[PDB]
Amino acid sequence: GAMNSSNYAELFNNDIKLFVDDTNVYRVTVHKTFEGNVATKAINGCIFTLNPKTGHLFLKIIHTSVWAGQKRLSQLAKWKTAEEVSALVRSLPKEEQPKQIIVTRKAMLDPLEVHMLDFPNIAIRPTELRLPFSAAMSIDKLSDVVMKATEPQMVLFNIYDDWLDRISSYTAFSRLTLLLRALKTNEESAKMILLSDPTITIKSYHLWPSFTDEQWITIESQMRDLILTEY
Amino acid sequence: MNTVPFTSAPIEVTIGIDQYSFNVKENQPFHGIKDIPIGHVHVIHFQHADNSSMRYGYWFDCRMGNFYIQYDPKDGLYKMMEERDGAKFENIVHNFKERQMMVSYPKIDEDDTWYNLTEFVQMDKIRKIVRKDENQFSYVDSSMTTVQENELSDPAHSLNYTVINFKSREAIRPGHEMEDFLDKSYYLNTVMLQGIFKNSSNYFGELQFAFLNAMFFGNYGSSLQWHAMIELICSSATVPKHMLDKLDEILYYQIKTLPEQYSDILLNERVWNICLYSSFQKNSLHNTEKIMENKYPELL
Ligand SMILES: CNC(=O)CNc1ccccc1C(=O)NC
Repeated sequence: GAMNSSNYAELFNNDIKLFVDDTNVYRVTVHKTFEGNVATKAINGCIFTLNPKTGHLFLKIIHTSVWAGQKRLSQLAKWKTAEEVSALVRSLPKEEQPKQIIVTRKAMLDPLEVHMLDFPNIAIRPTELRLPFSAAMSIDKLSDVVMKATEPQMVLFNIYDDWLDRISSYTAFSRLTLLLRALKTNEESAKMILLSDPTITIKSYHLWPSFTDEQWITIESQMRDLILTEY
Repeated sequence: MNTVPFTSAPIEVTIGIDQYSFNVKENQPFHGIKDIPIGHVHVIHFQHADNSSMRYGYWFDCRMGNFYIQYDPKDGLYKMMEERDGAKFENIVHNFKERQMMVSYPKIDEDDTWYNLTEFVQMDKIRKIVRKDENQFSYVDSSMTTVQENELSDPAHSLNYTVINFKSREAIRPGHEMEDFLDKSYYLNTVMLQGIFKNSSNYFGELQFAFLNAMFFGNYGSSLQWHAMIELICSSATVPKHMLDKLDEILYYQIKTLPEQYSDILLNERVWNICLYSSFQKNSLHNTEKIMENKYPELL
């Protein structure tokens, strides 16, 4: 059944699971035509598929060519998402395949269920949480690789950097969700907080700055305040 | 015109015969039902006065044998039996008719309701849904579960309706996942019609039998099956024009016959609103939409 506040530590047990967020799969800009009508122009998108225990992110980049000549794109986007997730699972060795896939939007349930009929022992679950994974395109390196892509491409990341060397998965996920909630509520503020101090750098192989333990507590403290102020 | 005699009526019971029904008092001199129209299947159900909750009954076709009812005090119900001695049967019936102890199947001449509800229903197909091969007639009650219900527990007492499941490998061709789920025409026309049912008459016959079971016995699994078979057609973009026109007629007479106050526990809001207003066939069921809007506008 649904994942919610109450069954939250289940994310960090030893059953392999993946979150799937489809928010950023189909992305458009809306503009005026010469005749004064409105049209859309698609831009590259991505499926955000995340192991919350390990931090492994399977970022399938959705190139705008996949929409060429297609109708009802918002509906197609959900089925394309489910096709790509199913292909990902099939590409993994059996012992690496997830036992559960949690979709962040309920409209992904039927598309994913139908695509995973071959995998009856993989539970497809919704969630009651309002998770902030849409803000993943506010992470500069992720946005950069999506916009530069010239063809369909899968890019692998660890969205926790090296945090698991020092903190537990539960704490890592809480930090991630806090950073993303902040970036979603006020991206400019949030980003100022993270890069204010020029002496703290982002390693080439990382997404976030190399904060010490103490600096992370400071960072996490203004971000929780940026969120309170906006609300 | 055929007859189903009753040995006796030892317990107070409401007896139905197709869409008709009458009350019989405890030990009333009732000895059965005459003038039953030949050419159609029929159903004779029972509702004990002391047990309102349960209805049990028998599907039969008088062309297939001489049938009678006899109460069994051990099992506590009216049982259908076959009389193999044709002369013993003619004699029993004639005696009961002579003493005028039988009700007459009360068909108005203008009235085509029963034909319209049973147009495609055949005894031989009923007997494959209700498996009890030593009898020519078939027992059904309010509590019998369907094979698909059991999958989700006695197999001998099950309703073996054709399993329909929209999120199943049978329904969804590899590589046409989205196409087959949003347009079920390949599941309807190839898997079910060409493959399983063979023709639309058999499909419609099972659909009609499910409704009748659903209305007459208040059988929940049968109601699920009726709606599933409607939804499969309405969710198909490509349906033969003759099937759509016949479906509209079929459903029209089912909705017409449904008791107005037994409708809220039987009609599935989602299926009907989808079928009449969202589906590919939203514009193809004119008679059914008009009677639904005038008789159950609340549901919609
Ligand atoms: C089809 N819905 C129904 O309520 C059919 N109706 C009965 C079915 C079984 C036993 C009793 C009844 C009845 O007299 N009122 C409910």
